[PDB]
Amino acid sequence: ITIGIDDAVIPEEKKQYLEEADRKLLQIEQAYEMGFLTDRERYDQILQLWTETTEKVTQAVFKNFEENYPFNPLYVMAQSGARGNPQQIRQLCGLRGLMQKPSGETFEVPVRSSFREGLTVLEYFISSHGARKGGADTALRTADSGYLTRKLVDVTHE
Amino acid sequence: LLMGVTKSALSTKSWLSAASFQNTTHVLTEAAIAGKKDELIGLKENVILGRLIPAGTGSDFVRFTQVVDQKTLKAIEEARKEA
Amino acid sequence: MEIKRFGRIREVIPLPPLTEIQVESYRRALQADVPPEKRENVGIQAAFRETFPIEELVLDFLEYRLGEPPFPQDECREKDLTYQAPLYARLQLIHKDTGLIKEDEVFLGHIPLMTEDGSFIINGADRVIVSQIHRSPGVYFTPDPARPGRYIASIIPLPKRGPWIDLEVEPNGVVSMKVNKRKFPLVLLLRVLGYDQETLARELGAYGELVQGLMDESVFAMRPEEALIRLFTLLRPGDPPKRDKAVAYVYGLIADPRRYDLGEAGRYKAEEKLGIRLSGRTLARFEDGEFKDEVFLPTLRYLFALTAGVPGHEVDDIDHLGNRRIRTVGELMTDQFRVGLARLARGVRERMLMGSEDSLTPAKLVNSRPLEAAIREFFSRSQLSQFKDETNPLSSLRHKRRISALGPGGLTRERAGFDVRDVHRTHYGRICPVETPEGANIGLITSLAAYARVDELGFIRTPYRRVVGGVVTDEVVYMTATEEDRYTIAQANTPLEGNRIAAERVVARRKGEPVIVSPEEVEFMDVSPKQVFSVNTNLIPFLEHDDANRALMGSNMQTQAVPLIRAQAPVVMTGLEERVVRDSLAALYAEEDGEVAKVDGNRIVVRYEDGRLVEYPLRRFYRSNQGTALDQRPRVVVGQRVRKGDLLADGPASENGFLALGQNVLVAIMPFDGYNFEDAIVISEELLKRDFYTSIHIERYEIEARDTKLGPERITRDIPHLSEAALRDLDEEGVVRIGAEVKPGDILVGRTSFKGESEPTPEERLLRSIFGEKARDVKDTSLRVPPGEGGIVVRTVRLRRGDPGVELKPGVREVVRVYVAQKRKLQVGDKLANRHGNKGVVAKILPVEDMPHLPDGTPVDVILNPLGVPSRMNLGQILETHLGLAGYFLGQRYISPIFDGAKEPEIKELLAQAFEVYFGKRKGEGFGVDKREVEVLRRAEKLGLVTPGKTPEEQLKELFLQGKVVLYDGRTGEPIEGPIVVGQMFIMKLYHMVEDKMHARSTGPYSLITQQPLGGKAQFGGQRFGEMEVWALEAYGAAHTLQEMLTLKSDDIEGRNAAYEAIIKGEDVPEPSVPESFRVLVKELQALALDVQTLDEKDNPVDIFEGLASK
Amino acid sequence: KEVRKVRIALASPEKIRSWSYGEVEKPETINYRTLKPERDGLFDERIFGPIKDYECACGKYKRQRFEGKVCERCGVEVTKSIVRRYRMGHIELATPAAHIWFVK
Amino acid sequence: SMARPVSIGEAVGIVAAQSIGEPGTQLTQGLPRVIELFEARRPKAKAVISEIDGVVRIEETEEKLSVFVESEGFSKEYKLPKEARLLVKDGDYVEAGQPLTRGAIDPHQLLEAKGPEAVERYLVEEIQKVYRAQGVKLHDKH
Amino acid sequence: AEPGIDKLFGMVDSKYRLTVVVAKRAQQLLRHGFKNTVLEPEERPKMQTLEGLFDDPNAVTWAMKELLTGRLVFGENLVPEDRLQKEMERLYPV
Amino acid sequence: MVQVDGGRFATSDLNDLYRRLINRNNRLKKLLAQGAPEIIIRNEKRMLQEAVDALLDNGRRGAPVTNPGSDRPLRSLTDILSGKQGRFRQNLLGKRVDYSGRSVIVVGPQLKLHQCGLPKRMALELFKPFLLKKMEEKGIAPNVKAARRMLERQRDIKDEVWDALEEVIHGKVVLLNRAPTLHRLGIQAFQPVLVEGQSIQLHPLVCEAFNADFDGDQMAVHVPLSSFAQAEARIQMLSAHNLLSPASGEPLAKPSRDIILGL
RNA sequence: CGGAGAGGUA
DNA sequence: GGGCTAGACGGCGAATACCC
DNA sequence: GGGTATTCGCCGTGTACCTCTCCTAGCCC
Ligand SMILES: [Mg+2]
Ligand SMILES: [Zn+2]
Repeated sequence: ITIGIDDAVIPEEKKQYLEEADRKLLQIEQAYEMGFLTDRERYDQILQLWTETTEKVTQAVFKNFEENYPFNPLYVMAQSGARGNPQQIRQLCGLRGLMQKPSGETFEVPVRSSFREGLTVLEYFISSHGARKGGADTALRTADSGYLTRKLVDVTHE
Repeated sequence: LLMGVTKSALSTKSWLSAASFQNTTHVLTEAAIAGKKDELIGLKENVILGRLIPAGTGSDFVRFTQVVDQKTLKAIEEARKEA
Repeated sequence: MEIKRFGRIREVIPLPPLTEIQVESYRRALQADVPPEKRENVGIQAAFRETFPIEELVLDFLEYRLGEPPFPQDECREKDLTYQAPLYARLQLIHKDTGLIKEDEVFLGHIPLMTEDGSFIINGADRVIVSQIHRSPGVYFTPDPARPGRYIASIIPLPKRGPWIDLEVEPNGVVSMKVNKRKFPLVLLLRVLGYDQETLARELGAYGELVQGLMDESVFAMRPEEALIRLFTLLRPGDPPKRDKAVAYVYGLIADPRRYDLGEAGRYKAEEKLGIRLSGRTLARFEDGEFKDEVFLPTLRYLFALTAGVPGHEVDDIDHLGNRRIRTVGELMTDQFRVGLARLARGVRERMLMGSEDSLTPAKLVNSRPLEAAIREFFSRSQLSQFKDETNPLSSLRHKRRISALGPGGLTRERAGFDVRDVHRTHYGRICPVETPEGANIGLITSLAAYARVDELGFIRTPYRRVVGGVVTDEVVYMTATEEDRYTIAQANTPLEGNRIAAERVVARRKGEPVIVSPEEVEFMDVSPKQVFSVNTNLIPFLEHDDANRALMGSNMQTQAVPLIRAQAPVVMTGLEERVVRDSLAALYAEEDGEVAKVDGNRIVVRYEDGRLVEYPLRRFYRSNQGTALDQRPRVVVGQRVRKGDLLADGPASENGFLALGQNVLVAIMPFDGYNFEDAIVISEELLKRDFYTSIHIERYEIEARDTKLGPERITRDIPHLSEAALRDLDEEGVVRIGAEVKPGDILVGRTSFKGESEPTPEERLLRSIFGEKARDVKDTSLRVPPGEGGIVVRTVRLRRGDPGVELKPGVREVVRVYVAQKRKLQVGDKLANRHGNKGVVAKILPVEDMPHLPDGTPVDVILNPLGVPSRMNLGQILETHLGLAGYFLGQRYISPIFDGAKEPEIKELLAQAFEVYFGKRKGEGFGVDKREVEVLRRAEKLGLVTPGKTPEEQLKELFLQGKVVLYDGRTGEPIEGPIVVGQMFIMKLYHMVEDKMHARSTGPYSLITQQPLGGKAQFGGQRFGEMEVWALEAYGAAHTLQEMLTLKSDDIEGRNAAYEAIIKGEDVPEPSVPESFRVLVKELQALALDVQTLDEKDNPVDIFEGLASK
Repeated sequence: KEVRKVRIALASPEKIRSWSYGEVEKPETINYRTLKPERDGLFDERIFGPIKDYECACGKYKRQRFEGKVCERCGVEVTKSIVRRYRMGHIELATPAAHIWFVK
Repeated sequence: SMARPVSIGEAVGIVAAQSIGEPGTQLTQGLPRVIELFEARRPKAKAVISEIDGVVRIEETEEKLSVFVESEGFSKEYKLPKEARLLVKDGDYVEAGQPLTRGAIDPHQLLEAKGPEAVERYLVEEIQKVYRAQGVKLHDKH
Repeated sequence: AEPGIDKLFGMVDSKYRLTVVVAKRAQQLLRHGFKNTVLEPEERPKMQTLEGLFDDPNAVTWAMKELLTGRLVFGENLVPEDRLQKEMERLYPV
Repeated sequence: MVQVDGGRFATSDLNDLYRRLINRNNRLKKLLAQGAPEIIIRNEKRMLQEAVDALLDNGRRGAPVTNPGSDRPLRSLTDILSGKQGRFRQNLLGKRVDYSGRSVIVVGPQLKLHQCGLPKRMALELFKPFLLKKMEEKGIAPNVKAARRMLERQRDIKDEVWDALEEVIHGKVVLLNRAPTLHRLGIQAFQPVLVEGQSIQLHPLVCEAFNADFDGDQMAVHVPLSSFAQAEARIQMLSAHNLLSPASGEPLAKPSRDIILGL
């Protein structure tokens, strides 16, 4: 068992899905500028389209692994339950997905690159938001969990 | 009546547990006025006093078990029959 | 070896001096060298002009100067002094009535000086002042949280320089002003400031519906004097509303330029936001006995305009980096100096009434005590003055660039929520989004960017290249965030032909929002990706393939590397290693062209072109603050010709000017018999055989001799009841000789102290009678080596009483210090890590013959677990490993900058080149493919890694181009059933070593009050059995174990004594008793007039004190 | 016996005066020079007990043969020094004062 | 821990408290919901529950909304915000303590309406829902 | 795991009763210097040191093995404590 | 009132509070002895009341009384009783213990499920009294005092004492703990095996229960003394007898990354 | 061998 | 020179605030 | 007089370990 940079296999369907998503986004923009749907509906449909593209590319990644590389190390590590979940495998092989602003709103453009292909400085700075958010979340959750545990212990100690 | 875990813990009858928990001054004043008597029922009180907690091997259900072999038991039985 | 470098982005500017943030700030603050006649109104001069002149005889200030340091730096480090300079001030006292002029230069204490690197020496220790981030003063407008359509107008002066003024539009219509938790209608103060009903009506009339809430006839009736009286009654209830008190209070609250000080940055922010011109740094002025407005009317206008929805009025984000500023060491020192000077001024005012009112000389008036007290307080006890972290030069270089949001006038750990911890959109290019402490301090502590510099006002600026038309110019502009939000900024990696943008559509930013833009709308462009990250993060190659959560740990762990005696620069560098070593000032560089005249392990003598013969002494085997050994090594030879800027001496953890914190090792990625389980690491013994990862550490012990009322303590070779073997290594003066090896228990310094008068117990009287030995009047207080330590003694420092030049603490005759060194090899328990965040402890050290080896016979050194990659998502290490394999087989090093580096096809080409060398060599010596290689090739073609039909050589090449080679098992000899990734990785040895952490205790000291065992490894204490451990033991239902943990191994005194005796006698332990802490609790409760009574089952009292407390 | 209950109740001035072995009347704590305890201070040896086991302050009785005895010279009882951890003092206020716990 | 009848004398309260508290650090509503549930705090956006049985009758003003629970002898009126989502269609019989609006139920009102057993069951289920959503297996016993 | 821990848990109604029985038997064995055992010389617990096989000094192991044999009788209120101690010290002096 | 090793005095704030109270009480007695006007006696009695309040509970009312030249409020009796640093939660529900140790952990794949690798030095320090007894039994030392004076120094240790130590720990167990202890399986009983080095060798399968990884974690060792504690540990707390989690009932000691991968 | 402040590890 | 003296956030319960 | 409604003061917010520094100031005999 080993891990090489070529063990993260990029499927061919990713390019077709991205081109389809680009033409769909162009159609959405053209339909918006004609006054058919407002800004809220445009934002919502963009998010919907990108989520559908993400799930599609995940399915494609896993079908490719299952069909052409049944013994690929990442696929084996995911299937056997030893390490990793489908989302991290997608982030390695597929596309990074959508990142959200610090206020909670989701960015309009997604991170179309993967760690296997390498990001750009802008996308990295974008994902740093969610990274710091999760870190602070854990750091502030630990103390509340401890306090709850102590309260419960002291209420049912007898 | 329904009350949260905090109030339910603070309103207990044993004043040592409530004193060690939270709001020490309030519980201590109320207990001192009421002249309360802690019966050492829970585990925290017995831990504070450094006694044997009433759980596990300290439980009153098994704490008094005796062990004796056949020979000594037979000898004691003979000694009691001749008494 | 050859150095190959990739990348196409050409940077137009080099990095600024990495430590300018401290050095330039302090140099501006002091103004030491500039002639006094031309000093600007900043820093010390500003504080002097602010405090002086004090009326009450009128004392006036003219100028100041700084003397010479009494002792050089190393001397202060030696004798625990503060490296400081004396500050003199030429003051003249003028008698207002007659005209007496008494001018003289008074000594006002000392000021600590900054070293050449940017750190201070306080009491012999190296210290660093950390810059602090906070909210910029000025005027802000925020949305009202509860009432939606309303706004809050805040006016905030400098910290501790005035109160926070709040303005709100109440629901009933009246405008309420809040100061110091006191709310009142703003109309009263508006009347006080000289405003009339007609004036407000004509000014604010554009927005009617709020003017009616502003109109109040009751206050318009009374003159500003009665309004001021009523206002003072509203602010200070209970105080007699005498007119002078009200005037003085309101003046000191608003119009006093000494008590209320809006910032220069604050005044600039106000002029920019409100679009007005401020004559001074106060809200209002006390002129002609009345008050005159400066700020309140325009900000009220702006608020009433905004609340109505006029275009052009926007709320302000309190996290926008145009609203937050940085205080450098200069500003903090100036603030503390101003506080001390104000105390000195009020003291002088006190002395101007007592004493002889005629015979007064400024030497008699001023007392230097408060200024020295304040400055020493700041430099010693302040929350920002931190112990320097100098494990390696990079560590101190990072510490000098750290930015904290805590400290005086800052957030606390409890009041820090999610908002202050987040990454705002304006940190791009100013604050590193990656590097931050992990844990509770996350997000509160950060690091400056690479190209970021701090201007005179305190805002962080970043450079951008100007883009006019479609051509990218070369002149850079340093911009702040407020100015940055007005343009469209392209990215750094856009395609370029010459100076023209070659791409039809570029990726740009507008107010932090990413967008696609046509070239003609591009106004600015980035300089380089380096400007987005800090200095630590800029050293991690292939960063574009690593998750942020792991690059964080990598950046943090690079700081904790230990300087090895055989350090090596990495095989894959980012091109920033030389600048870090040059700016850390660890190394020694040639000043000008010339020739080396003398080179020795102690000093280097250089002859320059000028003819002057310069001599640089090399700091050799010096102990850092953390215990590591810093030393310089000469890298030239006699007769060598050197130019300007060439390397002369190699600093600690550096290899020919390149930063070298670790070593390059041949690592293979595979699981190995469970020894890699969960981040563990297997290493070869070859690393220990050739002295890899060997580091030197220095421990320092200190003992004092002091005067005791029973007689003075003495240091002497004569100690009672010691065999000569224990005194073999001591000299005549009781100190160990330099070079003697010391082990746990041995004596470092012999010291005798007069025996305290005590009656010998009749048992001891019997022993003394039967043995016939007299007890000595002195007893052994010698310093001994603590358990687990030891090594070689290298230096002994001795400072007595009555010896010239040194001073000690009162009561101490002499003090002796001993330095002990030891070479720490790698062993089971030490911590290793690479730059991409992979860390782990060494779990097994195998012999050389058991390690997997390449077919040509070379064995790998380290074995990593592949199961760490997929969940951590740090693929940078795999690419670094491929490139390291290519380099190891080609014999060269590579430089791949961040986000513009070696892509995959170039690595494939390099790997093909390396495979040629690796295979054609074996082919020439008369060897084909091995049988085991053929079997592995078959098994690999069954896996789809190679193409079927090709010859074994072509399949081996196809495997090599993916970074995989065939390995053999050192134990069995058969090959691994599949190809395995192998390559060179750069691994550093961290500072947390098992030798410093292992600890055990059977019995030892106990505390006085609670009679429980002490804590910490230093005092030979025991571990803490916390509350949760008690919960666990209860859940197991183990009652006797818990009872023993609470009494026998604890503060039950007679219980534990009887337990020890019974154990050494062979019986079972006795039954415990009530702990001593419960008795302490009972007595404490009795101290509060509360009777606590223990009772039996029949409610009768039970004495737990055994009549000791019963009369 | 065996501890089975723990009762807590208010303490009358009578029980307080019964707990104490003497009144503290001088704010001094210890002689700064000799390091001996000040007379009638917060650390007095006649009130709270001896410092060294089985030894009076003036040095008249220094053995376990004398226990419970009170030295006439120094006024100290000769017992184990551990009693310095248990015995309590009392201050006699000139005017009554309200316990803050039962007020605020 | 042994898959057999529990032994007399086991400390069950501590085990229950630990089994509930240990997986807390994995809950990304979540932990605040669990906390407000264990403290029986009145929720902020609380639903409305029918105190009495009867048939539902909606009355909708263009600016106001109301629900009428109509029995044979009794009638009860509840005023609701305009945007409050409804979980009952007109002409339906609802039990006492049945939620009308979407949201969290105030435990004290449920106790006054439906009695203790309903509150205990509701609390158990609502606390279990969070650990279920977070993929944490935990017995209802604790 | 311990030898025959399953049969040990089968013998009692509560694991804590088994723990108490084992502890008390071990204390008895320690007090009476192992010469009051119920085991046979061939099944005594053995310990392998550098010299050879010897008697295991751990009393708890002896107690668990003895309980596994089945020649022990344990329960509540079998005999007053003082009478038990007197008869035990009389049969096996110290 | 402790004279620190440096010769300086460290005084509990109780001493300062008592000094202030006795000062004001003597002042009030002296004023009452002379019969001052009502205002002086009044403000003196007010100061006495405030001093008593500060002694019993400082900071409860008004500004907290502090030392001259400091802002730190003095520590009254109430502040000593309550709080996380107070007497209850610090010295009563949790204590420091003897016969304990702490070190770094390292995976050992060769150990059984009920074993743990323990360094020789930590074992020699923890089991010191039993080692002295065993050394007195055999001919290694004449008495326990000579044995202690023999063991006090490291360069005086011969090899027979290692065989004696191996004889001592035969069958005994030690408790391993890792903070934070979230559930009852954070403390587990293991049989020690004397190994070289300075790190604690741990079994792989128990890593999930402790939630411990090998990126530098540390663990604490405790030793139960008497036969009762030894039985309680060997029967109920042994790691080989706790295979199912009390929370859900599903196994905890189950295969993991490398094992599952290989299988 | 008591308390504060700072940094760090898990 | 030493000794002496002077930029959260929630809940919880009582106290008004206020309205009928 | 009563039945809410607000608000104002108090208490509370993880465990374990390691390193270092620093613990009053002024005046007069
Ligand atoms: Mg870890
Ligand atoms: Zn005497």
